[PDB]
Amino acid sequence: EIVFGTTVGDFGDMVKEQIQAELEKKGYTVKLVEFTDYVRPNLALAEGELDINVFQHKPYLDDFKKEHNLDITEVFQVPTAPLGLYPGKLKSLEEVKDGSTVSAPNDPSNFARVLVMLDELGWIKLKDGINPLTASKADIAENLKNIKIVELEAAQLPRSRADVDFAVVNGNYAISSGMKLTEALFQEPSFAYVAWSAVKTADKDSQWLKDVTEAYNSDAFKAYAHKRFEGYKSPAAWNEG
Repeated sequence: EIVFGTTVGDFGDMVKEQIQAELEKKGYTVKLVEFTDYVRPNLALAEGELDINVFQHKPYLDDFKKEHNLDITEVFQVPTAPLGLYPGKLKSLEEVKDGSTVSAPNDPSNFARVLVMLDELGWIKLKDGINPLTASKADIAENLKNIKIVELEAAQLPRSRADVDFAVVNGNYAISSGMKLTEALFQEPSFAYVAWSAVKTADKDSQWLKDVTEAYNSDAFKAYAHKRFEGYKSPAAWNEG
């Protein structure tokens, strides 16, 4: 038996709908433990109550295992609900004007991700040599297109598209509000916040983990993810697949 821990939602659905049967074909059984918060999964992993968890991105994992002194590590990436720039009052990227408004989530990590995206688009230029994970308005070296960024609560972003020219919406709120991820005009190119699986470090070279990694990178899983999770950001190793 391989004991998976996930949050309730997409990451558990991957286990239940595709990964479980794939690993059954390889001699294993899969036991899914669902968690409703983000603190317990790594602790349960570290105490040996889980063999692997799939819920978090690497910035979160790094901070968590540092602060709790856990001997755990990321293993592989999984398809992840993406941060996207969606149409607002304007309907395409080249309609952007000097002074165009962009709504964005106001929590510091998501806001930093928005700034990095706008820098990739060429609408702003961030200072050089900064930590992209903590980018803030102070780090804008040149506002190329004089964009006005309207900071709102993440949950409010789906309703802002009448108020601003473009809206940056988190994948989770895009999904829960009925938006299609494929509607985004521009999806976050960075992989810095794609979700990873995690294990105890002592287990990182184990045979069962090689088989789990294979299952999460198999052709069957890829086709499943392309149908079930259209628009999600794929693991880098899939080559945009």
